[PDB]
Amino acid sequence: ADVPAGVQLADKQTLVRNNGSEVQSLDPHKIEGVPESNVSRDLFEGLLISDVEGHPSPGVAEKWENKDFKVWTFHLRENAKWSDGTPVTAHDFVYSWQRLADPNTASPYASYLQYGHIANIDDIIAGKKPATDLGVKALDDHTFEVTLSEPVPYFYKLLVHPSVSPVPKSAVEKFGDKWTQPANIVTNGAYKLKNWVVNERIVLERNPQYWDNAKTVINQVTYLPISSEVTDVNRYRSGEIDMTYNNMPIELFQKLKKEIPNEVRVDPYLCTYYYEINNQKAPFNDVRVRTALKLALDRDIIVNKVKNQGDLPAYSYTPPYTDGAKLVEPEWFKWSQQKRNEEAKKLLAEAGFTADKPLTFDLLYNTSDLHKKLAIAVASIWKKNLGVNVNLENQEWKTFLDTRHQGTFDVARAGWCADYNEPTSFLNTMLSDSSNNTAHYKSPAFDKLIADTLKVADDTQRSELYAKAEQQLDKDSAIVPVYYYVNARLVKPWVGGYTGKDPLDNIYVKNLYIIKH
Repeated sequence: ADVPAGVQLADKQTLVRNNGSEVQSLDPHKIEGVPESNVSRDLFEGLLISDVEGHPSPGVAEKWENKDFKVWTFHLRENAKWSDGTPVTAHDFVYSWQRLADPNTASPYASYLQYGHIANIDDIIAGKKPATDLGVKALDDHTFEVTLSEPVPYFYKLLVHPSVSPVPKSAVEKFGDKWTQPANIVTNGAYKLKNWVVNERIVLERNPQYWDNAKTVINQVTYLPISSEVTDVNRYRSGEIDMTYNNMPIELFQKLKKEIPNEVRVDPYLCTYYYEINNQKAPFNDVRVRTALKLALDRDIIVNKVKNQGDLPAYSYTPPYTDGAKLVEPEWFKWSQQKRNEEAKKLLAEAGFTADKPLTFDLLYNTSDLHKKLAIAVASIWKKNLGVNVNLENQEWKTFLDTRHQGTFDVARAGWCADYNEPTSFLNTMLSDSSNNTAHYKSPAFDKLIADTLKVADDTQRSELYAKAEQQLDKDSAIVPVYYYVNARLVKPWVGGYTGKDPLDNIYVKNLYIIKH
């Protein structure tokens, strides 16, 4: 943390943050969501980290170079250590990236190594080559060298993500799936795990071995798992919580902007809220059905009337303000809702559905006040505009994500946030073979457009290709885009160091501080 000259620090440097739900895991190779990553950034540090404004910056690597954007060499700082005092080395990175690639680990982010195009990853994921063939090596204890199969000028931007953080081999091998318990875990970020009570709290304490420990100010941070945005706001206003999670309740938000304006933080955020259709399950394998659902949803009602929190109606997967996005707004988005409704009714009528044999399906969402209220609104809208019936189903976060990977669903409430600011952070998740493809969308045309982006050495050709890949996704109605999120949350006046400038919202508690109050 960089405490401004003249700020008076509180005697007690503790923080309580709501984290939206109980985490899937604390193992960097078993996680894929925002709540998981929130805790992961305090505990495990990779090659690079985001600074307080989101810029990729030195993490365990103090400096790095690249040869033709294909061979990347990372110089690890000599004093990077784990919480047990042992050195973090390039061997840790070699083991960890191999463990991420290994199919036996079954990471949801195994494809992150495909997104960076590390040599031999496709064969490794497919079981054709052992994980030890991955294009990574330790040239010495403080030098990690990554070899890619093609030039990737933005490669280093990927490296702030939890999936490419180091994990301690000795703890993993000795304790298996209990390596992350407080008595066994070993961490290399600013914090260490103190307590973990499922569905109650995660408590982290400063890690004195952290190389940058002298600049850490907060001594203890607690992450809560509250999925009700109403309860989060209530426990923030009671004094328990210092920073809510960044999902705001429809019940209270308008009142909050009038009651505590300065605490309501609203900043750009590279995330898209959408309804994820399971493209492999009939009748959702029919484009007419998916297009009808996409067109009949009234984004103006949802975004401006039922939610009204500053979000922008969406017509694509990649947010249009992602660095490198130059998207073509489709003609259907400019039409009137009535015109979209008739086209939708027409397509479902064409698909075989009638008043006596209507389309009925499930709408799965993770337990939440906000998602439940939006799903009820969406159900009413679809009922009124298209005559379809939906059965709402809530599931807790960890179970919800497993369901989407299993494909045991029809339509699911979804949100994707960028992991690095470049359109492929979104687009790569729709590749046929992506470990993140919960839409179960498989388009050889889409795959080809993205493969072609690194075969050119020009930004304009790349942007044009991303635009066409989005048009392909749209023509197939792989998803139902709803809105581009804003990052809205409450933060107490005494929490310093939170700019809201990072569109990825990669917060590190090591950068915050509590002002005397």
